[PDB]
Amino acid sequence: EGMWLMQQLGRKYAQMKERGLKMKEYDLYNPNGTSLKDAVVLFDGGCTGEVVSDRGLVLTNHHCGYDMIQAHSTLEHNYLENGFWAMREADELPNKDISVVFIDKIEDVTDYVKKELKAIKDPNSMDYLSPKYLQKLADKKAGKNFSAKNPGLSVEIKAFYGGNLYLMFTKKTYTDVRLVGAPPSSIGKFGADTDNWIWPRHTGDFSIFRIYADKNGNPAPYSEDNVPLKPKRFFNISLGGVQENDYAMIMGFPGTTHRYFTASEVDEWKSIDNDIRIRMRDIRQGVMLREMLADPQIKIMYSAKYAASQNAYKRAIGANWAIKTRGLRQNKQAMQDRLIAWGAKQGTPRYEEAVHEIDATVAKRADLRRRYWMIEEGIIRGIEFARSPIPTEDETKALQASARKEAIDKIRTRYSKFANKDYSAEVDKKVAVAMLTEYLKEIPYENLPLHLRLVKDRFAGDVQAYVDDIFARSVFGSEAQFDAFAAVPSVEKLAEDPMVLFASSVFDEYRKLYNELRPYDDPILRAQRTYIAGLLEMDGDQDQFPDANLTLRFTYGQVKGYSPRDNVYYGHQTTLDGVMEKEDPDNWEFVVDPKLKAVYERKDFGRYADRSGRMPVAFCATTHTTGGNSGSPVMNANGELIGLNFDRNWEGVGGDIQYLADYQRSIIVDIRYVLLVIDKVGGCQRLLDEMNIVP
Amino acid sequence: DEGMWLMQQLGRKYAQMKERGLKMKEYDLYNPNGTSLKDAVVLFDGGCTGEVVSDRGLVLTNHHCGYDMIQAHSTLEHNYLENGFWAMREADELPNKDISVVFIDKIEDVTDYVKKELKAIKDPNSMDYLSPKYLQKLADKKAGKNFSAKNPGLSVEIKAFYGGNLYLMFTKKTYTDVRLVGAPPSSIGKFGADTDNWIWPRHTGDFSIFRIYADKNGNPAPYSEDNVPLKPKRFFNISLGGVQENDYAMIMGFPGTTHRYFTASEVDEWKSIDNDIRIRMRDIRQGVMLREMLADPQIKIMYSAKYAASQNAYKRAIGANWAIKTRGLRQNKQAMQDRLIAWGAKQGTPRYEEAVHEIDATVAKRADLRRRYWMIEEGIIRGIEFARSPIPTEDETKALQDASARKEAIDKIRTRYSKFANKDYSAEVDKKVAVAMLTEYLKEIPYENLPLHLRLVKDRFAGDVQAYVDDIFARSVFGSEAQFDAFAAVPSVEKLAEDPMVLFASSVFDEYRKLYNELRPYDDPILRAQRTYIAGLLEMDGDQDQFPDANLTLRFTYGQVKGYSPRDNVYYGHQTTLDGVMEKEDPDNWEFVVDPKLKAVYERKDFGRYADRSGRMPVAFCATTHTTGGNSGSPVMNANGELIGLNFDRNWEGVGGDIQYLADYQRSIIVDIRYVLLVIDKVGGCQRLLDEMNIVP
Ligand SMILES: [Cl-]
Ligand SMILES: [Cl-]
Ligand SMILES: [Cl-]
Repeated sequence: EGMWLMQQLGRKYAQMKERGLKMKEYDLYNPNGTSLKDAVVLFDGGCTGEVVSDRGLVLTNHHCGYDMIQAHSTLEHNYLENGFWAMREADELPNKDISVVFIDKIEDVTDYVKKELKAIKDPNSMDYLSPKYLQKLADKKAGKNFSAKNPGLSVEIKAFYGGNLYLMFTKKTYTDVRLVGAPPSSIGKFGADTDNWIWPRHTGDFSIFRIYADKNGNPAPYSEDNVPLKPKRFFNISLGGVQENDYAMIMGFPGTTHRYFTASEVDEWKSIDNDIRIRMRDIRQGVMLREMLADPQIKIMYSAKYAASQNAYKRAIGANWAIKTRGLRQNKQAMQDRLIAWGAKQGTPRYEEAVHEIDATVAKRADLRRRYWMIEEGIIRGIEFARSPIPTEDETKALQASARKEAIDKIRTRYSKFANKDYSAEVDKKVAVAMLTEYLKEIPYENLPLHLRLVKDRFAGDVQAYVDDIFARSVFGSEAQFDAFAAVPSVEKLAEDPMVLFASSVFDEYRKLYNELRPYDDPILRAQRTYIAGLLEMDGDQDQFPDANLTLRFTYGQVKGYSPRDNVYYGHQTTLDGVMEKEDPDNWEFVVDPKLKAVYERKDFGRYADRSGRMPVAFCATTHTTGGNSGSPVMNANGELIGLNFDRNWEGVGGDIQYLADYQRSIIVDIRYVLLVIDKVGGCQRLLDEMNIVP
Repeated sequence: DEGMWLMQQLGRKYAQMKERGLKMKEYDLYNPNGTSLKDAVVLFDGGCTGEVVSDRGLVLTNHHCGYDMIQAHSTLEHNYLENGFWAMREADELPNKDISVVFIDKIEDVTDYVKKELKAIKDPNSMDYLSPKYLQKLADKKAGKNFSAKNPGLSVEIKAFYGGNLYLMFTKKTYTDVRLVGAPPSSIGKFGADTDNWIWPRHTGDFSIFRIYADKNGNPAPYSEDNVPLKPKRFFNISLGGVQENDYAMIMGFPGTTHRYFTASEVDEWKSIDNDIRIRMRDIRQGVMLREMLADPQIKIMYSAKYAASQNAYKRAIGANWAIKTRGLRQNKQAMQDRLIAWGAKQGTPRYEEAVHEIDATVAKRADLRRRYWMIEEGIIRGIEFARSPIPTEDETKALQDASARKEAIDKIRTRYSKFANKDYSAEVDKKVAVAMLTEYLKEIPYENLPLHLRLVKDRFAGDVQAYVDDIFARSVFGSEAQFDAFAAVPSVEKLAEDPMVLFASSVFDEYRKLYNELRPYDDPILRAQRTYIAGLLEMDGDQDQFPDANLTLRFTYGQVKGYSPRDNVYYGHQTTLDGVMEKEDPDNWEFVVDPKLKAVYERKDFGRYADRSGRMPVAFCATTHTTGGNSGSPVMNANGELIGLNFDRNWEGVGGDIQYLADYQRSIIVDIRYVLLVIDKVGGCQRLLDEMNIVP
């Protein structure tokens, strides 16, 4: 069920052994020695990766290395669709702005931090959650010259359990991380967006990097003189495969969970956050898809923006499915009723008062939060011309020296970014008319961004006329209209420009609401510190995990499918047969790499096929994962690598609030399929020879 | 492969059926000289199957089989189709006009008799051996003069089987007083509506209840208040034992058509002409229609039925093409015919090879015409509503060119215009369908082969399909009400003769009939060659492990209650539950609304003896029986011959099964008799129906 601190491995090891863990506790995590933990990295700030050779080879997801593959892709060498295989170390490609982070040491500093916080005075100081304050405390504990005396090392303190527990991490950061290997996009992103959040899955979602360092294996920025890192620990690769019910475990960096939501917060998340996102994105996506299906040129222009909107749309459909069908609200009521009853028995009313502060804060902000999500989904991300240019002060002064031309030239640049290759004013007008029609139905006049009152006042409720007028009269309405402005620019034109006044007033309302709502965060944070303290004192720090906060966690469970619905079973394992049956040459998302087809047709699976002679692609597990777990190593009972986490099924997204044992799975690319693609598709034998592959 | 067997073939099959789990004795299932379970099976209303389930003539069939009857008794006041219908007394059971139920009283092999008669050959290429007229003449001859009057309610029919190598005479007993007794609400009877058609898993309670009435003697009689329920020879016992994975199941009913003896060439033709054209042309039409329906709620209401009617055979063609591509249908027919050619050479009889060569050469020869025929039928005849706009008759053109016969000919033409341009017709939607269909049609059909009027697109309108179509509606008498009324006020023959919509409809129907007439001569040589082909197959492999094509005659099929894997890592089980109904519930989608009395039953777990051992409420199951169109309403029997369900659908993955049974994909979709009884009991509250049935533990 949980995402456990490395500190909590002692407490869980017995349970883990019962479930079939075979390795010694300290080979998995040793607080004062080298352990398997030392082979796990935070990859590029948002993913997990793992070291898989004694020359610093790193596996992570294809979607995690996507930006680095694309940044090295040209018309000449298109690595994004052809894939990339460095045939010698010297051909591995440097990456600007990349990091991998090792967790060198972890320390409980809870008492240290609570001692320091007693120098407060102000009882509702938010210093106990402030990264600046906790960094001051980290530096004090580490030393004034720590990073100078310990090259490559830094320290960080983070709050857990709502501020009831503090850990200090000693981190080692490398920034010379080179692209070694990537499958073609047809494999790395086979389902593309259609199979996002979907099990069964057939995606070979991996890419390969290498950590470089100085002659001593100490971090250094890119240099021709850097050499592969010789790490203290790397994963062995298993070719023994998985069977239904096999023990599996993951280490990685889950981003965020909401395991201590009150019932009132579940209702809020459903009825404001989720319902508004779902309603507004469905309107936006409906207009966009009509327009994409009618015009192939609009399809090419709007396809990335359509997919970008669909991704969190799907997550929200999945979350609301959990709220409706798995009793998330009811289970949090039960949790808080049980605490309140226990606090009544003990004669301590602070737990009931804490739950009541949370309910009262949620109820008080309901209207503001609804108006925020309506403007953010409806307009800020719903309407492209919400993000049209707004003149700075350094521009309006300059228009009224003769650096008039500098101001125009800056605004021109911003206009061209807004009205770029992928912008259609006609599509944006149709989307705007549909989104504004919904917004104006849901937000009363007295709550409208100032400019949107003109719909009632000037335009007699005609949303189409209001939108038509914004584009007819705006200097950003068309290239011709801007060039007329740029020739005879006056500050009076800009100050009265309908698109500028639109963009200004919707962004004013958005910030006004943001600023009104941020105060309501703190009483909930403070009440949560007391709430979670009560939950742990009542039920113990043993069957209820601290919310994810982008720190190293382990999770364990089994290779197991699930039943999505009556009379339907999804198994634990997909095969290359599943790729071939999805092949559709005319649908760019489901194209199959010819070498991979050939490999399938000729059953050229070598040592990577299963018992049956069938070629595995992916499996799913009852491990507890969330965003941040993307490139996480999946381990054997023996701690050998059996795959790479890359997704989770939509039925499981509500698992950030309440783990769903019968529906929530981690979606994992089989390491056997990873090696097959390297070997038979990449022809990159040196990478196989460099890894340690166990019979 | 796994078959639709003649009742005659039960003898030679019984042993295999027994080792598959059949317990009941052979002559309790079918006895040619006595009462058997065969006597409880009816052809329901010409197309469906039903079964007698009481000694007071109660009949079960599907909801979709009893739909029109349920609807014809529905008003705003008592909407039976929405709320269901539960006659609390026999007297309250509603008569239906134009209904029948046909019992198969006797079946007889008359092969020798028909072959003896056929020898009075003039022409050796005579198609009389398949002519229903000629076989009716041979049946009347054999049955006797005035058999009609000498045995009221009885009738005789001879049918050809195995391409004219086997003939059966059927004695049929027909009842026409068949009363509506019971129906679930539409929300149960067609729960998935069209979304779940051809879909497993399936959660539809597809049943309705009738009663056969007769005279005092239990002889057939038209409706009269004097008629009394039929006391039948035989009815089904109902089982509450239920089903488990791998249980024996069998079906009897009236499968309509199969093509089990297609050559490889005929499979290629079916795929590349019939199915690819229907798929391509209906995808164009459905695409335009859906965009118009989604943009305008009024068009949605107007075009919903037309959209749905287009989709049914669309989905079938997609399933059928999937089987051809993925299940080796073409390769298996090629192997079957290569087998017979090999055996033929060793017998020193080349006529088998000559017969397959005749079919291949005929299929090859007619390819171009048949492509043109499907293109115009799918593209225009079916594709474009204004293809079926009024055409003035010979006698209406004639009558318009000195009397008050003029106001007669104009009123005939107004009724046909009003029928075409009815409350569901949008000229604007039709113009957009027509532009897309004609563009595809004109791409595929060269100028030389176009209906004469479609030549104007090139010659008059410089290739502008939109202009051509705009012009038809602008200037045509039937382009709008105003334009017709203007014509009706001052009608000329010369107006109609040059009307562009008339010339279009006329022109496309001319070409449709020309292609049909050119294609007909190719049927006969394939039919005679098929007589020889199937003759050879029977002689080579025996009348044992290859069944005759369906031909709407009574057949039995057996297999097991078993799910299947549609694709990698996906398994569908053998049994759906009421839980699956609740999972699909969607109050804002008329297809997936859940009856409140049924939701309460689920919530209270009020299932009585109808729930399975685990206390789950079963809804539907699926079996490896071999069914097709015509098997709707068919009784599904236990190993002991007790009713365990009603067949009601088949999964899309199994539609290629009309050419080649597909053991790992093809399933009969069956409503669980336990769910039928639950719905009668706890939704209809119609206890008298339960007491009238014979229910075994
Ligand atoms: Cl290291
Ligand atoms: Cl011969
Ligand atoms: Cl099969």
